[PDB]
Amino acid sequence: SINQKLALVIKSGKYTLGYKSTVKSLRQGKSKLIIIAANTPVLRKSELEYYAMLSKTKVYYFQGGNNELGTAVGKLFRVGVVSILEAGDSDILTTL
Amino acid sequence: NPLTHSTPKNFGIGQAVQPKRNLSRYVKWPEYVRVQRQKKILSIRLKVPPTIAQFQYTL
Amino acid sequence: AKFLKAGKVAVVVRGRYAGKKVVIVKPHDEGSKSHPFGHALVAGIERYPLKVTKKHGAKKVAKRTKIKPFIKVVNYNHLLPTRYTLDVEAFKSVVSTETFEQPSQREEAKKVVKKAFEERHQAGKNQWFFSKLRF
Amino acid sequence: AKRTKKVGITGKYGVRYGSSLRRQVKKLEIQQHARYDCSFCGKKTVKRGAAGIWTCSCCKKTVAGGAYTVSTAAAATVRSTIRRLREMVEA
Amino acid sequence: RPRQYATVSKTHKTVSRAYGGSRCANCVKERIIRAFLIEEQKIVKKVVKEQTEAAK
Amino acid sequence: QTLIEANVTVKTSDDYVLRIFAIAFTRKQANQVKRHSYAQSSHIRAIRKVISEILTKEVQGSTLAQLTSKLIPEVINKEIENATKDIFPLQNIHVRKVKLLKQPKFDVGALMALHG
Amino acid sequence: GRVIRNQRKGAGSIFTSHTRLRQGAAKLRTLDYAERHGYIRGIVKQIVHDSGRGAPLAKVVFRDPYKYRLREEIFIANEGVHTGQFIYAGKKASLNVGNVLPLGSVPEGTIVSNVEEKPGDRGALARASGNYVIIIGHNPDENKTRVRLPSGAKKVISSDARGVIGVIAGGGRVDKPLLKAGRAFHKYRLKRNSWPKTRGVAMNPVDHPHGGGNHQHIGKASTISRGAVSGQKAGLIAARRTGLLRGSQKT
RNA sequence: UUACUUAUUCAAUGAAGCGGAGCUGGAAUUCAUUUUCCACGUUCUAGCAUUCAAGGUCCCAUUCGGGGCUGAUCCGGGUUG
Repeated sequence: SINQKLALVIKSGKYTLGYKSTVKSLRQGKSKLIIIAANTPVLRKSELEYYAMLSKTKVYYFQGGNNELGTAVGKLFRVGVVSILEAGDSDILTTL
Repeated sequence: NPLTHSTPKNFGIGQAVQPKRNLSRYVKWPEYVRVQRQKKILSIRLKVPPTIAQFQYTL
Repeated sequence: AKFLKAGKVAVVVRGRYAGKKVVIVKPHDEGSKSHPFGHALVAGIERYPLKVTKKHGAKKVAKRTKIKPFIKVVNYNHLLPTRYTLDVEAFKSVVSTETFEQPSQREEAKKVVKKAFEERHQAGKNQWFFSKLRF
Repeated sequence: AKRTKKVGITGKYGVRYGSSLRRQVKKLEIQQHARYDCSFCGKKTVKRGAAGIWTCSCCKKTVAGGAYTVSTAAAATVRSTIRRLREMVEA
Repeated sequence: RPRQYATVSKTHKTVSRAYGGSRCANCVKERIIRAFLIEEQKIVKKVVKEQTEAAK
Repeated sequence: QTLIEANVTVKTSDDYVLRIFAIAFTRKQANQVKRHSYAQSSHIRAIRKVISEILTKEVQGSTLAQLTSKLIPEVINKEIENATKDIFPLQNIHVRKVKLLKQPKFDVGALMALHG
Repeated sequence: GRVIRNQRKGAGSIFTSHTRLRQGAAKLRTLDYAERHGYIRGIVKQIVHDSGRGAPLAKVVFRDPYKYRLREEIFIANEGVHTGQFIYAGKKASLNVGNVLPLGSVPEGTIVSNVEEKPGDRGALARASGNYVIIIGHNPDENKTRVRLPSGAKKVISSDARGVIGVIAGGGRVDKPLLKAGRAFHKYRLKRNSWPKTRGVAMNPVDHPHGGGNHQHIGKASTISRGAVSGQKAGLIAARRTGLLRGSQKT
């Protein structure tokens, strides 16, 4: 399941949390996957979509709010968007 | 020529402000104008006795 | 996968030039001395040209085709990149970090950028860049 | 800390108005003074201004909702019903 | 007060940014971003409609 | 013996929808000495899913006249038996009532087509 | 022997409504061209409390299709309608909460509110908080729509009549006991001068048909004919039945 | 009870899109091609939309500009229910 893939990525690979960090990563070209929560504001979501289009990285839409995305990413706070720079052990980049 | 471009606005239902068309059909006319037109309409809509239709029979 | 090239087109959204279409010509991604941040040297248009119609004979045309540019060191976070790209050859040499901090050749580079922008606008190209952002 | 056994918020009313009325008022008063999740930002910041006015102060938004709850069961039922009807009409 | 605004010069009643004395920097930035992104969305939707009409 | 009843709501290309039933039973195979021969209640799920899939596939791309003309010769029960032999022979898997839930316009032109 | 309370209410000098703090008449936008030939997109920008009304109101903004300017409308907010939201008004609008589709456009079983009695009267039915109108059926020929009204009533109205889809916000209000003459006083001091009410049996015979007597009793039957005249119509007017009910609404 | 609207009555709107026919396509697939129906440029985002409108076309006694038609179909003046 996607939650298991995210947990494996957390344990093995490298990630950044938050809009500022993920936009920085997209601008610097080191981000590979961008996971955006279902309840992210539409303007922010479209901005991230444009950045990902410009930097040729893959975008996934998490079917769940920022609270659920934080729970899946393993932290006890809200994350509205996460950036996956390397999977480590998961095949999340190759899948979907 | 290279400086100008094709703007055209779309006049759809909720696209852009409608152009200034001819609204002569929907003019709120003065009361006397309304009496004039409606009196003519009533005269031609009612069954006129033959004295009218022997009049309105101009040579 | 970098896309903050030395010739791209973005829109400045913060500062006195907010909502203004600029061309990034010199990207300083790894900081600098006076600006130890991720920034870029860009050359935008302060005053966009007005629309041109067949009904003006060459004089209102020149007046409305006048262009007033600006040059700026601007943060990446305050820049909003766009997919459009502008040619940067006529003013890349004249725009550099040394031309800043000193207003004489700041205005000189502004003159060069103005000449280039007017030429590129009378040329029927880059109409999206030379148009105006409405917000 | 439990200062009162069963009156809860209705300790302000003290002794008057009757136990059953005070209990109904208690249920609706906790409902109206509770803090609710905001479906747009995810923070427990939705307060009630007046009946049907629910303001999220963190994201500066206002929502139309029930007199003493952010969303009523009837509202949820009609939401499901209109969603079902819209989906049927579309497909 | 409004009449003091009348007697006060323009600099103190506005900021050098667009929508200076009417809207804040965050709102101006958000509406600039919205304008640009929605225009891009409209352009790509238009070309998608054109290509699907041409195909069909 | 175990009864299996299934129903589908197949969407028709003629703006109809046909609600279709299907009735099957398990029967005492040869060499059997048991008295009941009940299925494992998951076989029932497998037969239900295969019957639903086959009914949906058959009805899709077919009109009412074609469906009736292929229902009449009683070949669908044999087709089902052929398609599900691997888990059980499964004869007499008949296809019960079908009913249209709604219909398009009065279809006077369709009436001329049928009567011409 | 003297004019009675309802007779004075009709003259209505101190019995008018207290309308200072109300946010304007809550009506739908006019049916000119776009609402009957397409849809117009508006932004509900603000949701406020209308004083004297149990439901919130919505300040919504549309674009004038004929002149460059913005038109502000006062809708009755449906539950779930939030600020800065796209609502859509017209024949070709989508079936979403807050949209202003006509009855002929909405399908069978839809839940609508603030529905028009006739096309173009800008909302007359199911406007109180928590109320709604159900679509029972359609008659395309002589285009009409049978609907159920919150009184549990059947009304057949023109299919071109509009109504905002959803249920009025602020439901469950009457579920809370007022608990206080003070709460009732504030409620009715913002509504109108109709509280407190003295009982006719407590008044004098000059003041009421129920007044007088050495014991507080009505004296005559409290069910009054429909043909009775002003000053006589006190009590139960044209009561078909009377007393505690045992059963259902027969609907 | 019937096919009525002009008296009268009711309700709105800055009396703006009424009735009819045409530009375009999707249909049963046409027992010969308007014969029957429909659509008549907008739904992921609290952005914007206004200078007889830009473009197109013809004519320019040609100054720092214009004129007609178009864009924006035609007919009926019944403002609509």
